[PDB]
Amino acid sequence: MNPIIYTTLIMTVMSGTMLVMISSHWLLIWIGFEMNLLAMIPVLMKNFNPRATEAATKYFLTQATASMMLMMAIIINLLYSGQWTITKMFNPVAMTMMTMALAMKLGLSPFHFWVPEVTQGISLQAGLLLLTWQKLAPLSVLCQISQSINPNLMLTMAMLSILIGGWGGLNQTQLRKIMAYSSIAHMGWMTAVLPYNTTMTILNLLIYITMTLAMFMLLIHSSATTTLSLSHTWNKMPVITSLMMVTLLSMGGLPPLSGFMPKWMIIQEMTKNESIIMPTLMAMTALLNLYFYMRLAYSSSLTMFPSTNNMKMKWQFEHTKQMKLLPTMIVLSTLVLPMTPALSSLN
Amino acid sequence: MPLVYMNIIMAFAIALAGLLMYRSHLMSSLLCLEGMMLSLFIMSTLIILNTHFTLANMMPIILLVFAACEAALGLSLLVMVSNTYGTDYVQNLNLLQC
Amino acid sequence: MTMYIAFILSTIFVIGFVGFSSKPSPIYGGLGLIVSGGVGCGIVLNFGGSFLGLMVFLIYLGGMLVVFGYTTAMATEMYPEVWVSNKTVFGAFVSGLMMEFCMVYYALKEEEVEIIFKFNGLGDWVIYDTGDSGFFSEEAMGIAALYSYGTWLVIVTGWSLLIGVVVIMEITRGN
Amino acid sequence: SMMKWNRERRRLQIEDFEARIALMPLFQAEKDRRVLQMLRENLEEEAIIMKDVPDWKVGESVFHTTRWVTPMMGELYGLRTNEEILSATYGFIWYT
Amino acid sequence: PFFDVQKRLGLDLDRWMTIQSAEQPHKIPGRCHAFEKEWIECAHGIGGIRAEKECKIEFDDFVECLLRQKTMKRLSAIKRQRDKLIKEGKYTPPPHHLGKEDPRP
Amino acid sequence: MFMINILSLIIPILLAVAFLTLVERKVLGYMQLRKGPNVVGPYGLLQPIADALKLFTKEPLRPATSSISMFIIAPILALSLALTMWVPLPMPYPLINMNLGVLFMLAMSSLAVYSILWSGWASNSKYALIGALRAVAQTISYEVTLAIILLSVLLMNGSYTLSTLITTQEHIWMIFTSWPLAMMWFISTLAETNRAPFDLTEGESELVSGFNVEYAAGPFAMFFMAEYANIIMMNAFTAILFLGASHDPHTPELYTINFVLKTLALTITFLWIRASYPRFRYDQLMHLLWKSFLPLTLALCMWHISLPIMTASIPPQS
Amino acid sequence: MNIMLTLLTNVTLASLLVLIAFWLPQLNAYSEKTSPFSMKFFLVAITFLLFDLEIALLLPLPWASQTNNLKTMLTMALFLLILLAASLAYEWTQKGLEWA
Amino acid sequence: PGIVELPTLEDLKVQEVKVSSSVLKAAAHHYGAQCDKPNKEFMLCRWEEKDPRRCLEEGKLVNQCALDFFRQIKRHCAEPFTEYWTCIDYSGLQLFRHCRKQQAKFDECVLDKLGWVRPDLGELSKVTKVKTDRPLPENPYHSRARPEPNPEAEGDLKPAKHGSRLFFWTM
Amino acid sequence: GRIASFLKNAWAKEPVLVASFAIGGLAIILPSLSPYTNYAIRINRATPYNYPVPLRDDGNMPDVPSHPQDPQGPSLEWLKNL
Repeated sequence: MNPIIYTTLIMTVMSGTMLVMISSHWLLIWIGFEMNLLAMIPVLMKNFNPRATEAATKYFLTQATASMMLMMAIIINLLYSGQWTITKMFNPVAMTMMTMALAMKLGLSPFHFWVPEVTQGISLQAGLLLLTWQKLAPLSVLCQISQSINPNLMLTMAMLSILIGGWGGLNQTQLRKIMAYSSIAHMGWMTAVLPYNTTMTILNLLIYITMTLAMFMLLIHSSATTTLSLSHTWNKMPVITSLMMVTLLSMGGLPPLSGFMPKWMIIQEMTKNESIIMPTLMAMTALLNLYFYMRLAYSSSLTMFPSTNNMKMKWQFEHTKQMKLLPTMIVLSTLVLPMTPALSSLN
Repeated sequence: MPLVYMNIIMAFAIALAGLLMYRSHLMSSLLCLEGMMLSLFIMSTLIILNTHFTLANMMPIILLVFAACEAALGLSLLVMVSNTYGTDYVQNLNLLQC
Repeated sequence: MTMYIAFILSTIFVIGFVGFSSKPSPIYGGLGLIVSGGVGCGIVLNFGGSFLGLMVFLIYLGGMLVVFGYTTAMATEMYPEVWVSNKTVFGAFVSGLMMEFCMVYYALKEEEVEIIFKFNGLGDWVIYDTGDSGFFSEEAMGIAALYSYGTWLVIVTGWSLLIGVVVIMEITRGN
Repeated sequence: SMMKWNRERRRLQIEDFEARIALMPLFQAEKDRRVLQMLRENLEEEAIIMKDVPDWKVGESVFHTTRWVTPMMGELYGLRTNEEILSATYGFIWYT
Repeated sequence: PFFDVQKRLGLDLDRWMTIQSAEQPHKIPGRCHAFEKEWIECAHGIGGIRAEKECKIEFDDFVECLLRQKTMKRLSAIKRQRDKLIKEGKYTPPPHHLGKEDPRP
Repeated sequence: MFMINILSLIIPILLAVAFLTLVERKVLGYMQLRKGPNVVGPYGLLQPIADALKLFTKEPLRPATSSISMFIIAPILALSLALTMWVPLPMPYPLINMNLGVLFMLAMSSLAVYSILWSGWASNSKYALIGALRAVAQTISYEVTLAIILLSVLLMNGSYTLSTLITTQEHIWMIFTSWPLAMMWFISTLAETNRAPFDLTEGESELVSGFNVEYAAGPFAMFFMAEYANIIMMNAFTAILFLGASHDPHTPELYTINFVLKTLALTITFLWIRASYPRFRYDQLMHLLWKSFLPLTLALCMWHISLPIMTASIPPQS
Repeated sequence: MNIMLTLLTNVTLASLLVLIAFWLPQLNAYSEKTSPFSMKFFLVAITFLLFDLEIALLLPLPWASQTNNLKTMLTMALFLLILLAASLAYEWTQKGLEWA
Repeated sequence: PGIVELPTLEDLKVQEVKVSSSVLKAAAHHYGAQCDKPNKEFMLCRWEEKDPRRCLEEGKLVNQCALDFFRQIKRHCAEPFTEYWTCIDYSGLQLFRHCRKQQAKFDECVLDKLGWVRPDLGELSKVTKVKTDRPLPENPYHSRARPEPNPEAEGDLKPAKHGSRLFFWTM
Repeated sequence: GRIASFLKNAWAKEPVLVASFAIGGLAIILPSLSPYTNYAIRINRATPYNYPVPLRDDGNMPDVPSHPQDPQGPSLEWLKNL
């Protein structure tokens, strides 16, 4: 793929999301989603493999169904209200259909089945774009329509997403699949607070985006897609695996790392609304995510797995490409907890 | 709501169910996608014509513009799948799991 | 009988949708889609949307599915699957017609049917307005305002079509 | 040549639209009177029809607002003959 | 995250098509322009939560104009009872409704 | 009496097709120093009757053995659409007066390709399927230019209503205004009707009989009738669009005569072209359209948009 | 009803001929007569689709010429046409128009 | 809710202008030129009131003025006008172009006998003033009382009482 | 100089593209400098598609005519001369 074309496709993806987050007319929001899909599909297939084509096909089918359901919901809301504006939705059936469509776009369970497969199929960079940028538009749409959202459906989807993200990750030895299941769990965490306080969802999204950016950039730097390939990294770039361990501990939510603050604030807002059982179950279920994070850390940094003789060759050379934002992303992902009260800026 | 709205919503529901229940071929599912788009076009057109929303009579056209874009994307994927497996069968999209 | 032409057409539309939704070989599916597109054009014409309905006849029937057919032809299957070919396809086809009949009968017998929404069995002619549009086709003027009012829509749609050309090229590259 | 003829055509169109403008007020009066008479006939026949039905007000407005609402085709032509209904609904669409 | 860039820069990217009562070509009115205008004027600057109940009358009238569920229900009742009386034979439609008088021009 | 009008449109068009066959045969013969059919009837007037009867009495071979429903629908669709496309044409008063008769004819032409598409596929042969595919591409490729050229010229009409074309060309033929578009449109008609030099579909010299290789007796006759009816209809559309005719409202006969003569001239031009040039190669056909014509049509479309604005000659909408 | 009548009559006539040509001559007594490559050039077909979309977007132009904001209308119409030309030029230069 | 106040049949009975469309179109220009005042008054009433019932009397006056216009035409220019509208009736579109000579005859006769002058192009389409004694409708939409706006912008901003007051943060 | 060589080569080898680009460029440029474009706008404005709703006369509107054929108000003489 020609680099000019690649830049145009990426800018088209970003422009679709900007149209989603900028337009006050439902037709244009759906158009932005359509542009996002159209531009995204070739980006997922930058490196041509049968797995890349399969992942693109699955993603296209899922997003196409989501867009069709979304457009039907928009049409029904038009039929019953005559309003195109993104606002309170005046028909409960349209609200439910729109919620299902947006959840499917976000990969919230029980529409999660495509996330692990697509993430495994595509390369690490395409996975980064899929698991960080693509989440922005549907979350924006949900935040704008938060009041109309029936809390029961959103909460059930969030809890199921947390449970399934925790469960699936335990069984995975593929780094990309682990990241996909972690993304599912964190999306559940974000959508849990959507009915109550949207600023908490934005804060969780920002923290999750920083952590996933850091993790994916570290994986790209280490060029590892499996647990053993990452285990080999300690012999070559020990600093990389050490920072990976710290970021994993953050993703688990351990205090005092930055991963703790989104969970803490989400629990706070839910408790203020008398939700006590739900936050308790979510926090306990996060322990599965923590477990497979810890297993990855054991494999990578805390324990020294066997290397291969040919690694002595890679010792002599140095990494050619530098990802400029990786250090700052690590710092934000790990050491921003003393700075939570600044959560009033995005407010 | 008059019965025509019921019929068209039923058509969309049927097409959606057909899309969600594949049998073998991907082309049949893409046919269901195009069909759902037709239902949406007809529903939107009826709403806009009945309410005399003059400035929204173009919304059905844009919907179809992006319907054909989606169809084209679907066919562009289907050809590659067929090349890699020899058929458009859904069961060959099995390499990625979970 | 001419009082419920719209309803007859909508029923045919639903039947065609059951036809291509049961998934016979994409040839018959295409036939069902073509019939449904023509019938939707009929309904739209009845509601006063001559241009819009005609668009489906050309840019949908002779467009999106004209290539759908060209595609199936390239990927030829050994046998033309029909509704009866698979018991499930035939069974679903019959059940789909039955489902339509049940709601249709209920709507007519029960003045007010409520499947998921509330529908009144009165003929569609009731909802029509008694106003006069004068020396104008409201649909035509609304569609032509896409250039005078919907400049933003024009920009986004044109950009999407260009990026669609680029995207299709890249997807069909195949490396 | 086309420029000359099209300018003349626009002039003639302005003339015809001016004629329509001149005739419009009379048509508006006739249309308003016809609509009101049709509504009155519907109301009277409706009182005769639904006198025996319990808890049915006759001619009760379905809208909360006490403002004139343009009647739908169903109100005006609800109980007329099918030929009148077909004409009023689909005449312009079908006429060719 | 609805960055209201249109309001910040004073650009009417899509708000022209947001409502049916907005300006339309050649001032062609919508079928429910009056009701929609009333509902918007009622629900302006009072917030959605207040608007959901303090303008419920306007919204109900708007919905009725859009869908005419209640009008169709009333007309269906009228047709039902007319058919019932015709079967009982205690009603006879007037000659003008039968087409025996020329309608007013 | 409307049914009487339908029959009056249908049957004479079929008779005209039948005798157009003889006309083609004789014209091709005379341009090849030969004499057309003349034994069968005075000056060969009875030849089409003999041809039709021979075809019908001939064996009805059918080794299709696949989707016989399609193998029967394709001739039906072709003939029905060929007959229908004649309906909106104003000669000078159209049978059905549509505000958008032009787009109706475009849609019907696009649909008519499905007849070739299905016939070739349901035949389930080699030449038939591949030839049918080449057809789809050919018609599809020129459909684009056909639409653009049509839109460009109607920018002067002010509507898609065929009847107003008579008013617009009352003082001069639109060919004087848009002759480059006229040339491209004429070539486009040739491609759409699958006529030489674009007779790739049937393409007897290359493909034994093309899509109709497995069609014989009556169904082949219906395909032939549809082809020739499309030829006459497309030439009539050209005559109405560009070679306008004087219409006296009190005596429509004068316009009808003038229109019929112009359509005959254009059909004779079609036969003349079939005789003169050899057949374009499938590849060269597409090269001539997407790479050579499509551009010029875009430029002329921009020009025909701009001209009414900069010349203050925007036609009246009504 | 006129257009519906025309459609019905034409379809019935054509189908009647198909009947008299598939069954009527099939009676005549006789005897026994016994009796794909993946096209990647289908890209042309797909490009037709995306060009047919612009075709649809361009059809309203005759009525679009009747607006008072003729400047905006002309700018947007030429914008769409120039984008179509750019798409064609891109496919041409990238050898994407590899017909047959 | 309330009962619709449909007017009685007797009040809506008016003398009717029983002339075909071609007849009206033939006299359309002079009819607009002569009968403008009542027509403009009725139009203003209809557009301000937005109720067909409120302006029945103005419609009656419009119909009467049209009848007087046609009575004068019958009295003074009957035959030329009949020829004009018979010419116009033939054309399906009722075009003015085909009947220019009969139009000239009718215009000449009407200018002589009655003094009417045909309005020029772009004249009948002009927005005109109407002086009316009918009061302007106060609430033509019959709108309810608008709900009271929320209180806003109380006054100046001061720092938070003790900062964020978030858990343990002192600032 | 080299531009002339490019134009000559283009006209020799791809005349259709030269014609298309010339026509498109003229279509872009010429309307901007055409005096008659404002005339086209005025013509489109003058078409009386919708009724000219009368306005109540408050006694302070000298410019608005009280009746057609009065000297006050817009004039279409420019179109008639056109």
